[PDB]
Amino acid sequence: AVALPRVSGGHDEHGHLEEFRTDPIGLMQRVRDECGDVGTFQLAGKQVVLLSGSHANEFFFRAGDDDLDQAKAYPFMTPIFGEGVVFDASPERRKEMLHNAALRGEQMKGHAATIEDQVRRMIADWGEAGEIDLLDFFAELTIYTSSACLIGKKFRDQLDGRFAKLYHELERGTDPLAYVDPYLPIESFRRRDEARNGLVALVADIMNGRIANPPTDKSDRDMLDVLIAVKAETGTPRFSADEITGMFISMMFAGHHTSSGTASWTLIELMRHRDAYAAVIDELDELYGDGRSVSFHALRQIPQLENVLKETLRLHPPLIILMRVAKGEFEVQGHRIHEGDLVAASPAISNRIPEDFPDPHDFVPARYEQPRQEDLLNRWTWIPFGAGRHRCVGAAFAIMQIKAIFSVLLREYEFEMAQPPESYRNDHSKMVVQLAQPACVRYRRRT
Ligand code: HEM
Ligand SMILES: OC(Cn1cncn1)(Cn1cncn1)c1ccc(F)cc1F
Repeated sequence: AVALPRVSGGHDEHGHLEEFRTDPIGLMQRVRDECGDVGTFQLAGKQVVLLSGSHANEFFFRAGDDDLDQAKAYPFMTPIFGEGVVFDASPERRKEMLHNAALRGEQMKGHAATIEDQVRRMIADWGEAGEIDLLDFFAELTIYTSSACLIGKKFRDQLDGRFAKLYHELERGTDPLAYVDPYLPIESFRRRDEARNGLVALVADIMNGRIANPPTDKSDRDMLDVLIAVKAETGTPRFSADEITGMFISMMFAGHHTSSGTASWTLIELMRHRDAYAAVIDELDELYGDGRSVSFHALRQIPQLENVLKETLRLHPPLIILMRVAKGEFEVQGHRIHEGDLVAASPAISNRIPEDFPDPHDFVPARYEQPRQEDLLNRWTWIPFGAGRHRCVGAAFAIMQIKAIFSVLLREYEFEMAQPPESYRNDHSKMVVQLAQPACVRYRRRT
């Protein structure tokens, strides 16, 4: 059996795993530099076939589910999701876990208004001036937007900062060792299980409260009210607090850390490039000069802000690696992929291929304007949202959310970096990328 190209290093206890934890991007870049479109690296006991370049990526995203499986490519997601969603009906995968029902187009306008309200509640006590930490702020804000939009305003209204803190701990229990076993006796895996337990308790607390004093309107009952009333065969409540919480956690995940970090970086890039920031301000002031609401404009064109978003997403994709499990043997550029092999594509690396994106390390929102339109011409390499079969179905909502949040923030306050521009960075120590702290920013009301 012929060996596939293998990148240098990887002599630590778990091969390349250790380096993947400290510098996954640098590692993946060295794979392409040394190996080309098809290279590999060892992740503990599993070999990862990393595909880069337009041709290999295409094969990767167009592959059928019968060929490249996404189902077991993220073992680190198993302990978070927990016992399969509340409804046992075949693969609820993305169907229920991330039902497009939530992001349905009929409710889109509604969501924008919900998002507007969440931002205002979040900056309600800002006053004329002060400071914030982007991770704390955006991580909390997105817990509110995701819960209010994906579950119900009623439910969100009963949440506070504690839910965000614990949910964060949940997200941090995704160390790469999860590819060895997501249940190893790791400290972060223990803190993860303890966090999930804390979440179940907060929900159980809410369930009780709602049972002691139900709604004075059989109209204002949310999803939780419904699940609480579901009775088993003998009259007993059918769902426990753990079951309900596990489903709520599963649904919110999709609307949390990817939006959270993306909101943080969008602002960061705006501050780093005051000219783009100035263009966005002008555009928003002029655009909202028609008197229409944020729920109106978030669902419509805001070009400058959108190109700043697309560029933020190219340089800082939330998911730096995408995974699949090969369910058969395939040939890609003369290299053989075997059943069981882990197959990956990297938005982090692909989004910066020099030949596809002139000056890949520069912030150039113009890339997406009339001329170049580099996102649409590099359909297999511009991949912040993935591509093909598993293309992010929440893209439209994610973008609407960014338009909504910044339509409120940039028109009410001005932002300045409170630390060196280069000090802002991501923590890539976990499979779930998070913005690193400190990430301090100053604000002052606009005149
Ligand atoms: C700007 C923030 C977001 C980014 C960068 C992002 C990125 C991505 C990426 C790269 C994938 C591909 C995963 C893979 O190929 O294995 C994906 C998939 C997905 N995303 Fe997002 N996403 C974002 C927001 C959202 C939101 C807000 C939702 C809905 C709550 C959502 C729902 C989904 C779903 C359901 C999939 C699975 C698609 C499939 O497997 O067919 N995403 N996303
Ligand atoms: O793709 C994710 C899972 N994931 C893989 N690597 C890191 N996180 C995240 N995500 C992507 N967009 C939004 N959330 C996902 C996909 C579908 C889903 F229903 C939940 C879920 F967490």
